[PDB]
Amino acid sequence: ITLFVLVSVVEAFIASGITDPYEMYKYVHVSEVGNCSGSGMGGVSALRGMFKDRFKDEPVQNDILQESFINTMSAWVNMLLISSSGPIKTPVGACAT
Amino acid sequence: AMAATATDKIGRSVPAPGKGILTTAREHHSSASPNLNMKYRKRQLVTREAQIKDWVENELEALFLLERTREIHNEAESQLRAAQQQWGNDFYKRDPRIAPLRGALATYGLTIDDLGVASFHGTSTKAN
Amino acid sequence: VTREAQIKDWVENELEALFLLERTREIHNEAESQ
Amino acid sequence: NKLFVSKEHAPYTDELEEDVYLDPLARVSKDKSGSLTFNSKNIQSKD
Repeated sequence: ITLFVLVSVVEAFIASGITDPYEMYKYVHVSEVGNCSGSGMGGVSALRGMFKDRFKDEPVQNDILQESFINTMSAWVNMLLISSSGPIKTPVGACAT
Repeated sequence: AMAATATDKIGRSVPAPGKGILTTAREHHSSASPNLNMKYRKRQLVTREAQIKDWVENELEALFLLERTREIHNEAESQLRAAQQQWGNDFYKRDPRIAPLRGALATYGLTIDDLGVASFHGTSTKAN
Repeated sequence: VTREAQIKDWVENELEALFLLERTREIHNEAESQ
Repeated sequence: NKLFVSKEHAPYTDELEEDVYLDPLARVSKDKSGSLTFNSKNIQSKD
């Protein structure tokens, strides 16, 4: 799911004509770029990894737990593209997310 | 008085704690702005309130009648609350020389030294 | 328009009452705030 | 195949990080490298 989020974020910035997200910091402070997107269930594949694959003793990465969190997609977006210190509020609203 | 959230920066460790929440204390110090004195803000508030009552009486003279008195007094209240907000609630929101933390404390005449207790997340981990 | 007129009146009174750079900055900023 | 390009570094260095966080008027400028970064001359400055 994080790959879908990363590609969509990059393409949405391109659709806004912003090819380098750091260009936003020529107008605003780093604390003024927020991320308020979320999911209904998050990384369900990592949930499978920790709830079934670990039960069957199959190789699962030791930090699979963090990849399941619904705010981990926003964390990865910020850690790979945005690098802002602005608000982060991850909603969980099922189909109205 | 305040409630804020912040992300940190580019990186590769998801569970790593960061300093991004430090931005609640951001404050430009290149160069005592009157804004940080409640006496001046209260003075401005009285002035605006006087102007508001003048507007109210003019509009009452210009002014079914029940509905409209309701409306005019309501706009008067709308203007008084806006003035109150500007001069007492978010006077520092537009000032880059006042940090959000300082301004949240100053809304009630408190300084930074009046923050006596810090509740720490204190998770008993070496980095946190 | 009426409130904008009152705002400019406040601005000119406060400019008359009004380091100088800092303060002009401040007054125009309060004007904008209003 | 380079629509997504990951950032290796933040726009500030680790020595300049807290200064950027504590200066609301701090902004990036084009840098030599040609990328957008924060410069110490533009942090907590009167300009």
